Amino acid sequence: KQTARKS
Amino acid sequence: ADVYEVEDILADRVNKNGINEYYIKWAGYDWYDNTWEPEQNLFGAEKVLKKWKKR
Ligand SMILES: [Zn+2]
Ligand SMILES: [Zn+2]
Ligand SMILES: [Zn+2]
Ligand SMILES: [Zn+2]
Repeated sequence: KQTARKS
Repeated sequence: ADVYEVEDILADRVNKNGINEYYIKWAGYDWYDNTWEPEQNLFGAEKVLKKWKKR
């Protein structure tokens, strides 16, 4: 499960 | 908060500050929602990022 911050 | 699941990385570029940005497909969002994110925003996406870099 891959997560990132979305501008 | 503003943190979402990454489905995949589709492309990359260097911006004006010399920082890598990655074109993200967001799990559960359509291709019109894709965004370019700087490398730091991928803190939660270590595995897909490293796969992208190695390929
Ligand atoms: Zn938290
Ligand atoms: Zn949408
Ligand atoms: Zn939309
Ligand atoms: Zn590349």
